[PDB]
Amino acid sequence: MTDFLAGIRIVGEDKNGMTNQITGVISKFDTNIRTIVLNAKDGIFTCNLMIFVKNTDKLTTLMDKLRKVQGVFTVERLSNLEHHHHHH
Amino acid sequence: MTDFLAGIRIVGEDKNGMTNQITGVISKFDTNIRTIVLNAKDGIFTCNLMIFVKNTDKLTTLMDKLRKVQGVFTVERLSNLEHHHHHH
Repeated sequence: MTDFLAGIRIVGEDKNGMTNQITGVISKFDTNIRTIVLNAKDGIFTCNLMIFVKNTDKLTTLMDKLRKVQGVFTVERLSNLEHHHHHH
Repeated sequence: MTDFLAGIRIVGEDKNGMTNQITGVISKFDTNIRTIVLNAKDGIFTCNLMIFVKNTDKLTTLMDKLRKVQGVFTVERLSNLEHHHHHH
């Protein structure tokens, strides 16, 4: 009701540590991770975070928390989700 | 000096914190996350870890580290991978 499944997408440079620190920061959030897909390809990584929030302001707040990492250049919201029968 | 892309499959009960702690433990490893995919289905969640390891012993050790979690009941190795990693 007040809660909904919110989505985030993080694209940053694939360094020996960034992929670890990024999802680490995510795992220590206030909310519970129901889905997350990070893949480092070619030289960049895209970490798609899926968590439940009480409001949109909560979602925009997480963005700023992720933008604290200098290695990341894109922190964006996922309006259209990948959540349906058969996920891969 | 060997090093291969090792995959791991973790299935545990979707609890208030498990999904967070599980990937949080993963970030603590001596290896860089190349791909991580966590998703909950029906009261359960499956997290797939994709990382690099020098030796198969280094990989079996990661299992034992993940198997320390009471909320998890399956910790397996992903042999058949969709990771077409080549040069053109």
